[PDB]
Amino acid sequence: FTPWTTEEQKLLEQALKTYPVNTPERWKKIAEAVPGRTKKDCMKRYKELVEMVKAKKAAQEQVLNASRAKK
Repeated sequence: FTPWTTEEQKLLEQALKTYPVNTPERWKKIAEAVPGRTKKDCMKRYKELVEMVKAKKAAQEQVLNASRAKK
């Protein structure tokens, strides 16, 4: 078993946007899109992605707030 490799990860990246969370059969279709990786890994990974991009954008917005108005 390897880490999140460039191919298995990109198959996830596209499958997340091809099949939304609104689809109850999302990860079943992502099983066909992403072989050799389990759906629990695909869920955990996807969940990390959202938390990280939230933290970045929020921090960038605090830097924006600081440069927009002085304290």
